[PDB]
Parts: sequence; structure tokens; C-alpha cells
Amino acid sequence: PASFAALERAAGGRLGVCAIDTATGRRTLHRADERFPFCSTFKAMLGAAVLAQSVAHPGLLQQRVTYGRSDLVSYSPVTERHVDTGMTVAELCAATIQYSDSTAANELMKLIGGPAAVTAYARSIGDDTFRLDRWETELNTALPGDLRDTTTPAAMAASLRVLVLGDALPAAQRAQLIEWLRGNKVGDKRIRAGVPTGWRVGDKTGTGDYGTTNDAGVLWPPSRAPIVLAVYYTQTRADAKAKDDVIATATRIAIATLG
Amino acid sequence: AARDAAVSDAAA
Repeated sequence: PASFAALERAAGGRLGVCAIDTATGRRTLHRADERFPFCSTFKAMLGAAVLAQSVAHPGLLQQRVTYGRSDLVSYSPVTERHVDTGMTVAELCAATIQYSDSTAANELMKLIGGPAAVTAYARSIGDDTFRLDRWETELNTALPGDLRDTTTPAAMAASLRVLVLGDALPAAQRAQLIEWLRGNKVGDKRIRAGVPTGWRVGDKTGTGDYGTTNDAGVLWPPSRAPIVLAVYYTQTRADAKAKDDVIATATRIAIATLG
Repeated sequence: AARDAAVSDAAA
């Protein structure tokens, strides 16, 4: 597959892509205004919301959050190791962004006002599409036709552009968000598998039922302006398996089309 | 449009 149409045909299901070449503003799109269940990709928006709170409350990132074992929800590989020690707010942000740790996101949402606070933060950065309705791990049900916990590829690309490359955050907080995204450890087979050698990547993956396979981030070529890329993918059967290679190929197609 | 923003904000 070398077009989004061919990729969606080969893979089955529904593929959504928005990639923006920031040198020109040109976009390559597929189903870019359709809603998709964002799954863990929202953790980029959550990390930004926490960073914004750290501007109004200096020192917030260094505050130690403690929690009991009974706070832990499914898929918490980092937080389950730190009941004794606690984790700083910054460590929770890194854990939920780089590993998709579920409890880390819930602890951060408890600190800032719940799912509604993440949605309100999205509105504050110009995103009138994103909606976070549920806590981890319910928000990954990915039901067809369900508006809960959805965004569009175009909206998430626009939000990542202003957060990572624009000035939605001050420079120091922006640099911290970039480093969290750069250190993603669970996206090797997705966007990162589709970029040329020497390109730097920061991204956030997500996975859910209906074989939902997502990844959104920013790509830095060595000699060109960055590309913002949001890929969402979901399938017909509730039991479908995630398809990492669909994301890798969509990334290659997006880059080839913009090049 | 104003309806698009309203849908994003509406209860399910």
C-alpha cells in the first residue's frame, strides 16, 4: 500500500490520518474529520494540561504524589512498582505518556479535576472536538458510533501542533512535553517504524477494543521543518487485533505524500 | 460551526 485507500483496503476497517507539513501548512488527509476513539493518545493532552497547571503553580511537577495499592487499575506497570515511594507529578506524566500507565493518568486527573478538566484544557488550546468522558480504563471501549472519548485526526494534529511547536505552553514546559513524547517506549512498531533515518520523533500511542490502533506525534527531519502526524485506526469486530504495521505504513504514506 | 462545538460538549 502506497495510498491511504490501498492501506485501508488491505487492512480492513477505518483509517484516519492528518499530517501537516509545518513548512507550508499543507496537509494530507484520510477521514480526517471523522471521530475515532482516541484511547491512550489523550495522555498527550493530559500531560499538557498538567504542565499548564505547573505554570500557575510553580513546583507542581516536583510534588510527590502517593497512592495506595487499591488505586491501581488494569495496565499499571510503572505505578504498581511505586506504591511505597510515591511518584512525582513529572514522573507520573512520564509514566503515562511513555508507557501508557493507566493509574498514572487517573492520579493526574484526580489532581486537576477529572476528565472534564482535560476536556476544558483542550478547549483552552483551540480544540473544540476532543472530548474525554471517562476515567481509565473505561475510555478504551472504542464502541462504533459512541461519541465518548473521541476526537478527529485533524483536531488532534492541530492540538499537537500548537502544544509541541506553537506557544500553548511556555518554552520550559513545552520542552518538557517534547522530552516526554520523545521518550515513548511503547511505540517502536508504529510511527517510529515509518520515519527515515535521522528523523527525531515524539509521540503518544493508544490501543483499544475493536482492534483500535492509534498514534499521534511530531516528526523532526534534520534539514526540514517538522511534520505533525495523527493516525487513528479501528476495525469492525470487537475482538479485532491491533495492527501496528498499519500505523507504520500510514506514516510512510503521509511522509511520501508531503515530501 | 456552532453545532460542531455543541456536539463535542453534549452529554451522551
